Amino acid sequence: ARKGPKRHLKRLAAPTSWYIHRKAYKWAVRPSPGPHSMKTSIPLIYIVRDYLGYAKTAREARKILNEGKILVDGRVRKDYKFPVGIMDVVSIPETGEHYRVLPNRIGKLILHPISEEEAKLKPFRINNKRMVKGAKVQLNLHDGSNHLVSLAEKDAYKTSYTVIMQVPERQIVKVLPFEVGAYVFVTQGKNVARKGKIVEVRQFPMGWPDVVTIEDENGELFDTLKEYAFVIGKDKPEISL
Amino acid sequence: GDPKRQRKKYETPSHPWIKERLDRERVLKRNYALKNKKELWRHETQLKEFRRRARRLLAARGKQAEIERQQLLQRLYRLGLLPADAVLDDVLSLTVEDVLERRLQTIVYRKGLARTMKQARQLIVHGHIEVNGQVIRSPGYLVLREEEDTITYAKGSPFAKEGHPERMVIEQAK
Amino acid sequence: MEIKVTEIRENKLLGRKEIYFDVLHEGEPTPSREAVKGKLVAMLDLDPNTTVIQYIRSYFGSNVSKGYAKAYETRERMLYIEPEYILVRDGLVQK
RNA sequence: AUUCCGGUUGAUCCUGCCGGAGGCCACUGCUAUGGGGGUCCGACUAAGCCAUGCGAGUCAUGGGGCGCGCGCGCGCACCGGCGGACGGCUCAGUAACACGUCGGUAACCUACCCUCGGGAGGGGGAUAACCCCGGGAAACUGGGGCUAAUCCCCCAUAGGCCUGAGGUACUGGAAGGUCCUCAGGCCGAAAGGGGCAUGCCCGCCCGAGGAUGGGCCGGCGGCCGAUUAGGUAGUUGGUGGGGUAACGGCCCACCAAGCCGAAGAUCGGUACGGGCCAUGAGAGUGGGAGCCCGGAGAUGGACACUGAGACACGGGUCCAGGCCCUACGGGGCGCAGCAGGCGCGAAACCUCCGCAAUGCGGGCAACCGCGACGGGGGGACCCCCAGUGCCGUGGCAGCCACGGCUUUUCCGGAGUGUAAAAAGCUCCGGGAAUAAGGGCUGGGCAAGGCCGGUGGCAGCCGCCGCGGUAAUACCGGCGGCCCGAGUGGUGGCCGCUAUUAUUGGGCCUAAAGCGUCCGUAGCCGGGCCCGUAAGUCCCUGGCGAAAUCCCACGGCUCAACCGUGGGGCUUGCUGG
Repeated sequence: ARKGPKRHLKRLAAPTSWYIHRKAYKWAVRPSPGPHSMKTSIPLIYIVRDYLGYAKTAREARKILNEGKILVDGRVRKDYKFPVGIMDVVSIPETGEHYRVLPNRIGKLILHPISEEEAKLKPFRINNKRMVKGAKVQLNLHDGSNHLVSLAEKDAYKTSYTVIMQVPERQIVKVLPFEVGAYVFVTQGKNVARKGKIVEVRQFPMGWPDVVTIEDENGELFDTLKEYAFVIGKDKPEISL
Repeated sequence: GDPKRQRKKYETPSHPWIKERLDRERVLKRNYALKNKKELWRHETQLKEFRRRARRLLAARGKQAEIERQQLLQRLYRLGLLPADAVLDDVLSLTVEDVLERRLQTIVYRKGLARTMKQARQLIVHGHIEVNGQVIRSPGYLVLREEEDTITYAKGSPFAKEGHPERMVIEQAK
Repeated sequence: MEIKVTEIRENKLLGRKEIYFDVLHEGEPTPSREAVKGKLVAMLDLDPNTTVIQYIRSYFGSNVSKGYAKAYETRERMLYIEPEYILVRDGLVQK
């Protein structure tokens, strides 16, 4: 009978969304709590050691991280347990490399290379809105982060809109609304990594969530959850996919 | 529950002492120079698996069934048991003798690199034969269609010499 | 014995060149680390020091073995990054 | 292979059981050459008992001291911080919201981590080390002097909680839940500490949210017994309160008489649950130790302290039970952690090497430690690939001889490999040299009408049946058949068995229609029209972990194994 929290992870019990050889060893790195969930994130050491290849062993990877050479959303990260997730930007300036973290169609996490001009912006989905002391408004975003806005400009922000920001400084630019011609990317579910344009939104009673109907390039229509629909543009992707 | 252990890849017979079966298998063993009945049984088992797959897939509906049909036919082609314009009923006309034809020992005897099957076996096991550039020491390897014309004596091997006495004796047959 | 490079990569974060090469030895035994390093540097214009061979590996019947080496810029970084057992195995260092 | 063969008669057809013939698991007799892979090795009997040594630490970038060196460094114990609640072992108890799946908490907590928004003011105190005396067999422990902090305490301010009255900014499916104003009160922060250098790095406190990890609730599903029929008295509910982190008869006062049950309550028996496994053409039958998820336990049984988290697996208190040291005054320990020994029993390995890989904890880091893990050693555990010679000639009908060839295996070496080894791999030298058994031989059932012996005794025998002096059936010799580094014997599950029958059995005479009738529940129910859409069918969204199953391709000489993809499995649940 357990008397307290876990500190170990068996490699067969690790998330599906990882590229990981499950039978090679017994243990896996257990992720520390932080910006994303366990089902939408991977530790840095796996990126530095397995996805890219700049290290063969964990000691080498840890030395790289402690020398201060990997940035995530423009911030130095030295903990090997730090979780990297969807829409995060990974940067290596000694090489000039810049990647965006996204999901596959199977549901696994991949690195898409991008340019230095687009490695300065990151979108955030608004998940909730609160009033906080001083009659101010707090926006609670999809990576668990928070941002403050005033009363006067409160109606410009809603709970499935998207906000594009300069990341190390966190300055807002180009609010994108949830609408009926908006361009959407899917993050979870059976239709993960499909894209298209919103066609319709349906609501249900007694706590059941809302569903969105989408049209893809070829004209095929499909459905998913509104909380799984990530707005990235009005009619054209503001970022590369 | 319980975890799964590794299981045999051959099936034994239902009755041990039936005369017709004993005669058939005696002939096969003698003629292909096999060491035991396990080998014959494992080739029989290969064939039976192919047949069961064809029986299951025949008159079935869906996308995966089509994919698996094409996979099965491609595999039999690549192994050298069916041609390309082969249909799925042609799988049910195959015999164990085809699978016995497709093994190294038999092919090395049929090309003329040895005088006999037992000699072919000894050549392979001692290391005198190469396939597609690579030494293989297992006389039941099941050569592929696009590896057959590359089977020769190993580079470093006495028989590579045009004047070896046993090689002279071997060639004298042809 | 002859050598044939097959892939070079540059690691700027660790500061080294990762070199995958083939070795050819027909009718001969598996060559020694000394000879392999000698020919490697003599060919690619490297300093013998600052260079470590991780492994030479031979396969079942091939006469073609594979090898992996690491070329460093400075011996300080070399010794701070690499573990002592390969340095002792090559001979750069005494226990 | 969707299978049959022997046995009741002087002969026949039936019913029906026994036996043969296949697979997997455990013990065992005889025998045994090699390499590789894997989730195997005191679970069945004693969750029985012991000795020795190990399994949990780390930080000079928190503080004082001492020593060894050269105001700089190296070490020793001490104060202090974090961790020690994970890892590992076992299945005794438990028929239960324990487990599985879908949901819920607007009824709750959360140190380490992330983001944003804000703070670090003013004063005090003691004590370990150290010094002087000691006590006691030890386990342990007294007095006096002295001194630090990220040790401890106080004041204030921020902040937190309760209640009453208003307003209406936010979220949501739904609010006094959050926000604003007022009022009456209770509790009540912080280390401006450290390093560098002339601003940066590591840390401290408050608030809002997330993450991680848990607590609680509900719907549906999962063994046997009637030679167990009535059970329940805080029991079922209500009002008002207490307590809890939180809802709740969880507990209390008062008011009532409800709750469960022949569709099996209660009682008893047995048992950790699942993913899975074995078997079979399938339908099905049986099991659930080893790997993953969950649950419970630490001699038996209870109770608490500290902490974010325990009523604590290497900690505490008591009773029972046992064992040990003792100067007899008193003290100490439970091997269901690793290795080792005893015993129990049909039945289960080295008192080995290492932190090089995977991970955990601590640390700015550099790094340290880890009987986890990795590596080897022993063992007829499971699986894959091979060997114990080949060619030709003469003679027989597989063998002797003659003449040649090869070296997987064998012996001996050099490199590579490896944390170090070892094995494996490349090459070199020698040399047919170094390597077959077990059961059966009357019929079922493949194989002798051959010899010697014994003599209804001795013996064989799954079943049928042989043997009584001409033995194809006993013992042995010689031959032959099956399988083959394996082959036989004993016990268990499946199949055989349509001998449990939904698919798919039977009841005149073979086992089997209640002595006859009436009827309760349940099961089965005539024809047409209208409606509904609960069952039923199609399509689409969210779930049903990974491993294990099938297929193809790719990497280990192929293969077993591993990886990348496509399907299936989870007996199903839920929104449209």
